[PDB]
Order: sequence, then C-alpha cells, then structure tokens
Amino acid sequence: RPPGFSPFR
Repeated sequence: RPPGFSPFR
C-alpha cells in the first residue's frame, strides 16, 4: 500500500 495509491475493483 504505497503512497498515492488508487482504488481497485
């Protein structure tokens, strides 16, 4: 869970 991560599914 890195910084600036985006939503999935």
